[PDB]
Parts: sequence; structure tokens; C-alpha cells
Amino acid sequence: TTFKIESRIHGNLNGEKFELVGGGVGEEGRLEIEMKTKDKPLAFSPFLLSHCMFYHFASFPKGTKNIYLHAATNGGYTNTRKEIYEDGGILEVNFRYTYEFNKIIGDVECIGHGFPSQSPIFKDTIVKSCPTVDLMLPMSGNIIASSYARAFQLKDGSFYTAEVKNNIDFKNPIHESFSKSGPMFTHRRVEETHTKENLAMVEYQQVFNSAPRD
Amino acid sequence: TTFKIESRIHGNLNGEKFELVGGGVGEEGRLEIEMKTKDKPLAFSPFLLSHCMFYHFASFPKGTKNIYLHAATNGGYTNTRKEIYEDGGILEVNFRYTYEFNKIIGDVECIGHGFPSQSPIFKDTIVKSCPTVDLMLPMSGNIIASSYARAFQLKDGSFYTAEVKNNIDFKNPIHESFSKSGPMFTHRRVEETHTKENLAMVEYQQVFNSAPRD
Ligand SMILES: [Cl-]
Ligand SMILES: [Cl-]
Repeated sequence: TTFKIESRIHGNLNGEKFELVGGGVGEEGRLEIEMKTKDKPLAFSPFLLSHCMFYHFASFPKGTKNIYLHAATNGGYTNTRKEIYEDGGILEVNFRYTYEFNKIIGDVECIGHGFPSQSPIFKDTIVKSCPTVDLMLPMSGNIIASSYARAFQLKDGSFYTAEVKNNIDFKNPIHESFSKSGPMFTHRRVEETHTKENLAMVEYQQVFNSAPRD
Repeated sequence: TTFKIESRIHGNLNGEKFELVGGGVGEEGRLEIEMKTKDKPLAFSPFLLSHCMFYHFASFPKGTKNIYLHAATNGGYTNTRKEIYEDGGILEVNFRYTYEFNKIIGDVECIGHGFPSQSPIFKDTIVKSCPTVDLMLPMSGNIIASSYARAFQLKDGSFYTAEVKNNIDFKNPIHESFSKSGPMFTHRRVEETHTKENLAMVEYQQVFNSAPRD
């Protein structure tokens, strides 16, 4: 099961517009994607776009169907994210998808504002995005509210953090196998190799609903 | 490895004081505790106190030492929590511990304020505390910043949520085995059997630092 991935990220950060285009491939639990800026290099850290660069590619626990792929087969879904950084920077991202045979095309609108001049995203001191574990809650109206804190590791070993919320809006009922009585979690991690002109990343996602050990 | 647990929870919620006393036992990855209110039954849902009722009892991944038990052997640590509920209720909890041979005594001060009259904690509609996965970040000064969202499941199947932050303050350096380059997570769940006079709970905690599957 290997789908082709296509994406375009557009928007602006602190008033300056940017645009990236690219793609890659995804399978159960892993995706790889490479994107390039158009017209000019990025005016801020490329690591801020790593999470902007497809929930469809997470592996699910036995017994629970992949709700994102299931939705893609009917109506689909959108995801709206808001990241509130500890220094006041706010990143708002809206994910919309279109599907073709064996291919998912993402349209990502990203608006960043309120990042101070001293922010790590301008000092270019971020070296990697740390892993996260998302709490997903099925809610009335075919919505899933997702929440988690995240951190970027900086050159000196310290972290730059944000509190993140996602509103996943499904056109149709979320697959019944996805228990709506309790929450499920998604562990996510990425491997990044970026420059201000060419971004590259591999991402691993795993949905789970029980402790790792016994 | 079976430690005796002792605890006293005291404080007030929306101005009315309350006090509970009790104890139980804990081991690697599991604890059980029973507590009773003093003088009067609780004026709000006992489920709000489940998480107030010992990080020491989590199992750790191979290679990482239990930082809480390690600290207990030297200087110890305190934990300060703030839960911000979606309806404005705020619960502030401070955990302090004293140790005796084979026993941990918790002193828990709990202050709740701003809960509206219509809050689920007064309608008594909460039926259980959902599991959580905490993101732990080692920070300068022997502190660990912990963050996660949590939810209570209500009688009608819907949820009552909060965003939670914990500031774990260690007297001495956190054990070196606890990598300070990246974050670690703690999966936690509880089994509750409460009345407004007698609370009982079993809790399972697992610290992990890698996806559950391959
Ligand atoms: Cl511009
Ligand atoms: Cl009182």
C-alpha cells in the first residue's frame, strides 16, 4: 500500500508570504516528502514547516480502521490547527485534500503571526522537531478534537515549546470501529533535513489505545 | 517492590473546604489507594479528585532509571499542577512528599475556583477519568515541564475537558539516564469506584520513549 503524495503550502508569516511545492510517498505508518520554496528562500526556520509538510499515513491498532483513509473513500475531512508558541508566536494551518487514483493532494494554508524578532524561528537556532503524542477525542458532529504540547530542540539543547490544538472535521460519520466512548492517541515523530530552500522529511505515525507495556 | 502509600488531600473548591485521608500500596507501574472525606461528604464530583489521589509508581523503559524513586533517595521533588477546564474551572494542586522506611506520605493541597454552577462537577454527571499521555521536558534548573489535555467522560457519552500543566521541581539533578536531549511520555489510566464520602482507585503508569509498534 504505497500512495503518492502531493502538496502545496502557502500563506505568510509575520506578513511575508511564502510558498512551497513538492510531494513524495506514504504507506501505513510512514511518509516521506520533499518540498521546495518558490521564488525565494524562507525568511524563517524551515523546521516550523515540518508539521505542515497527512494523517492518512498512520498505522492503527488491530480492530480499529484507519479513519482518515476511510473518510477519503467518502466525503473526506479537513484539519485546522493552531499552534501557540511560548513567546507569543501563533501558527494557524488549514489542511484540505483532494484525491485522485492512488494519490492525495494536500492544499495547506499557513498563517503565522506575532512571532517576536528574537524568536528561535528567526535566530535559526532550531535543530529538530521533538516527537509528540496526541490525545484525540471523538465529538458530536463528526469532529475529532486533538490536543498536545510540542517542542523544538535548539542548538544549546534547550527547547522552544507550543501548545497545539487540531479540529478534524469529517464530512461523514467517523468509522464506528474508532470507539467514541474513549480517547485514542497518536505517537508521531519526524526525521528532518532542511535548508531554507529545500525541505525534506520522513514521518512515522502510530495510533494506539493502550499502554506500551503490560 | 511494594511500598505503602499514605495521603491527605486538603484545600477548597469555590470557597468550600474539604479534606480526605487514606492510603494504600504501590509498586512498579501500579498503585491502589482509598480515601475518605472528613466531617462531611464532598460538595462536588469525587472524580475531580482521582488525579489528586504518586509519580513514583510508573514503570520505566529499559535503560532509564525511575527518576522519582531516585529523587526520593536524595532531596526528593515537588509537583505543582494547574488544570484549566473548558468551562473556566481551574484546579491548582501542590504535591509534597515525606518518606519513611518503605512508605511515601503525600501532602496534597488542592484549590479549585471559577467552576460555574452548571459545571459537570456539580451536576454529578462525570462517570470516569479518561487515560492521558503526558509530554515531559527536562529543563534547566532540575525541573521537568509536563503537559497534556485530559477528559472526563460524562453520562451521555460526551466529554468535559481540561488542559493540564505540571511543574516537577527536583532538589537534585534528575537522574542522567533520563535523557535531557528529548522528551519522554507517560501513559496513565485509572479505575475508579467513588461515592461522595469514600473514594477508591487503581492507577497504572508507564513511562515510554518510542512508538508502541514497529
Ligand atoms: Cl510578501
Ligand atoms: Cl468551608
